[PDB]
Amino acid sequence: FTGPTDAKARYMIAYAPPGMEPPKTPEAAAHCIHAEWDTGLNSKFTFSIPYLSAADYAYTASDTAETTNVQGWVCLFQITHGKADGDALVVLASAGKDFELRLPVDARTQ
Amino acid sequence: LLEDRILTTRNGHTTSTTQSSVGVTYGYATAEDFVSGPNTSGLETRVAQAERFFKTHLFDWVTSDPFGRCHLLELPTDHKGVYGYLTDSYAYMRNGWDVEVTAVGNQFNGGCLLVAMVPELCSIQKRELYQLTLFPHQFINPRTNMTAHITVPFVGVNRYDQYKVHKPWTLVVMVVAPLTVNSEGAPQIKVYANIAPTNVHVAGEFPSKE
Amino acid sequence: LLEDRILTTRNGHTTSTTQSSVGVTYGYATAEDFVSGPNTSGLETRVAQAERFFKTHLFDWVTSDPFGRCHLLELPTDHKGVYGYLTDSYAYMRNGWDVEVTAVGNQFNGGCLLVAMVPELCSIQKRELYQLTLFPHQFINPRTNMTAHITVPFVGVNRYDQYKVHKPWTLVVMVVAPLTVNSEGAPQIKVYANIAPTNVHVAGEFPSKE
Amino acid sequence: TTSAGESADPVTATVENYGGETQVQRRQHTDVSFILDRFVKVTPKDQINVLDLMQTPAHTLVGALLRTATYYFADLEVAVKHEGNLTWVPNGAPEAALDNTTNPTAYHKAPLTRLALPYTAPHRVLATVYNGRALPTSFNYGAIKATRVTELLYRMKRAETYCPRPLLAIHPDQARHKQKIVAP
Amino acid sequence: TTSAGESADPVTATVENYGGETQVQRRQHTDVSFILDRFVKVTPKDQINVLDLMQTPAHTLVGALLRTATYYFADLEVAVKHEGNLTWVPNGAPEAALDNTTNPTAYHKAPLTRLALPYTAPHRVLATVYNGRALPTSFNYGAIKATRVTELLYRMKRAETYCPRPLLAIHPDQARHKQKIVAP
Amino acid sequence: SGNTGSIINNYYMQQYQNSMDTQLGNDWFSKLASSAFSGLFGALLA
Amino acid sequence: SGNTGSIINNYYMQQYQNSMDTQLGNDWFSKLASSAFSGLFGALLA
Repeated sequence: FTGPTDAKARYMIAYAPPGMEPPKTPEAAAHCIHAEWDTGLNSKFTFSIPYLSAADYAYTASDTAETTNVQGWVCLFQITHGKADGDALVVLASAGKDFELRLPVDARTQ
Repeated sequence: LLEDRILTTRNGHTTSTTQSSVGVTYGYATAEDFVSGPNTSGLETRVAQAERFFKTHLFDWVTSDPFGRCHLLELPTDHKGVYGYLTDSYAYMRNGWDVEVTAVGNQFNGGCLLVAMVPELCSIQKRELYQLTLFPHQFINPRTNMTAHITVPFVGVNRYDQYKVHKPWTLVVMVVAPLTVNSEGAPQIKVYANIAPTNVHVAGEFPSKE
Repeated sequence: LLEDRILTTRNGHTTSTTQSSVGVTYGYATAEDFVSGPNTSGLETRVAQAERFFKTHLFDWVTSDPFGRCHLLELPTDHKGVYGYLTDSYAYMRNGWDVEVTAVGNQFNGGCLLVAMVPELCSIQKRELYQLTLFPHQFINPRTNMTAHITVPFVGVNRYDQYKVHKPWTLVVMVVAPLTVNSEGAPQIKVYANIAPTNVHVAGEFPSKE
Repeated sequence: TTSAGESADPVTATVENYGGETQVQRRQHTDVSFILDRFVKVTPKDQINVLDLMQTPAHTLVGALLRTATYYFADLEVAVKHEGNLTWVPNGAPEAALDNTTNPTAYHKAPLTRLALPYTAPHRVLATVYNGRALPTSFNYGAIKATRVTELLYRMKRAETYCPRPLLAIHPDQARHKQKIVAP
Repeated sequence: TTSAGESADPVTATVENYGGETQVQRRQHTDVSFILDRFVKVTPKDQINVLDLMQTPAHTLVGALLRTATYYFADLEVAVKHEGNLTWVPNGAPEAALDNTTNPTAYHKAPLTRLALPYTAPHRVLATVYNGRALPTSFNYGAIKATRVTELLYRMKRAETYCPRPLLAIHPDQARHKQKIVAP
Repeated sequence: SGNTGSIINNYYMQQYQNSMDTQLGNDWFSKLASSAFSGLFGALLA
Repeated sequence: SGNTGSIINNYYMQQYQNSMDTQLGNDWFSKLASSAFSGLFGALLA
């Protein structure tokens, strides 16, 4: 968060999989593997998203065949808030401990 | 900015966090009545799969909003997921609503809602509304908490309660002190409610939609 | 009237019995591939609740009915109860169809159906139909058995198979020997099928119909 | 050796029964791992050829035996009589991925290419038949390309299928199919 | 896993948290020394070519990964499909120095040149970016020349950079960049 | 694995020829083959 | 150092393949990686 102290706010983090299209209502979403949090003293917070797939793997690339994605459509939402509209909730990304990467492929990238 | 107090509560895969914590309170019980009863004759099983959080909306605590508005919310209630399908494929069962209630404004407003989780009922006398202070309940105030939380046990009238036509648990939040936007305070507080059904087991079963 | 052989098989609450027993046979496996895999990252649980019997109809073994009629029945398949709701609320999982197949006439007819439970496929060559004798399978004949039974493991191509669009298990019963009513024999044999999904665990989850 | 038959418990029989003795067979040859390690020359369709298996003639030894056991695992040893420089690319890797010399871009000599090939599927196992002409896009052992490939052979390695399938052959006509062997 | 964020102390999180288990990853491949040892074919611009690195396509694997860690050290293994006799010359050595057969003047065969190359900088370490298109004249791993060089590849060796840099790629457009992989 | 009668470590290291089969935690057809009785459901005579 | 699976001393002597790293007198990135807590600034429930 980055906003004032007079800006108490609440967010959500849903994670749905392949087989259905992502929600748009934390209500419908509260049925995936999620979690709720609210601004405080400590600011940051890092949620690890699960490794779920038939094959223990799957690709980093993609096709107009995979528009149904073999790995899901993670989706973040927003509960309620207070004088906390227009604030900054920047999200970053690191490798969790479970993370792994293999099979070197070089192929034109700029 | 204090003694410091945070907390996250996991139920299945769902996990509500908070910082304006204040704590909690379990009332009446803390346990559960031996759910290995006679009426279920061993024919009962644990389904701690649907044991987790779902969202439903309470009213909107607004400045005007009188000293009484206590948006009710029966528990059980409409379930678009697990626990609901369970009640549709089952007759007899019993659980325990977790309930972790939030209401976001900020640390500048006035007033307080009164959160409570009471059993069997029908309707309440206003003159009685001065004693929610008798059943599992919490107290909200933006100058200490943003969250409530109070975890309710199983009461029912029986060991294994049926919900197609009965709802032992009800949730009310009467406005004990009206809301004041003030100088720099927030504009409005929509009271949101996060619930979860715990230690629940079933017994019984019907045919199918076909 | 023999060495004598009976048997009842309980799955959850459902329990098929029989007297023309003959036995059974498990093929390929007898176990199950460590369903605590990486792709499910601990995010998988046991739901042995929907583990039990449901009825579906095979063809009708009639005198004419040629030497090939092998009414197929894919497994998985339409579930108006538990296991089905499970597949609708889940993406990844895996089980093992029990399968206890009956076909009632009486101890006077001729002919035999050929029961088999084979995995991944698409369609089979007639010239190949002479080798079901390669995958989990049983043999029916009214002069010894009235029931079949063969309990299938998990094969899948993966540890935790998805069924919205894939069905690894298929069930066929090609008529190996045509039916003969005869002098005093029964008139017709409707091949009935009793199935049950076992040792199954889930992982994954979507929003809701709303 | 009588028995109950609608039980299908394996109930064989052997010589001794009515007489005679039984021998010590040396089936070393009918060893699944042994008789699948010996190259199959499939048509290297142009240049951009996918290391699939159902491309191979479903009538050859390594082909047939292949098409008889649903599941399977194994590695690869290829051959490429060809032109230019074979630049193979892993599984999943973008079609286009196969072009950059940095990738395993072998340099021509005389005359083909003998190299080793890991089994690189994201799945713990593969199959010639996925019930999921219509089989999965992760079912490829990498993918080659040079600039003209004339010979494509796949020596499968460290073979090992699972589960079985139907084995039939040359439908005769005289209860005995006649075809010239090797004579003096 | 909450925490203080304006402190940037590494504060990760993992599975277990809300559920699930965590696995045993085998990152062997994302091993910096491993995935930098595999030749990069840069354009051997004529004959007198300097063993630089920022000449290489800043988009190739060994190139990119190269351009991601400021400092570094490593040796060299080259390749030279070419004409005449490759007469390499050390670092600092006069441009002209590369001509005398006495110098390492390799003698042609068929078809390129595979030789080993020490890292010969007077500096205890080198870099792809010197804040001192504008980078130092001691930043060269020797220098080759023959009489026509057609293939220039640099297998970097015993790799080991220091400090990091920014890694970005193929700006998609549909939140998901589509590009044909390897299909059956 | 078929036809590997080399007397050496086929030179190139172990973790190089084939891809190493990570574990987790005729197999079966031999199990249902090596169990077929040649007995008699009555009693031999003569 | 990448892809060196030779079973021999790559023939040519030590002081010959690469240039010897004279001393004097993930190193660090692994140091600030292997120290990221997955704890909770409050107290887990349920």
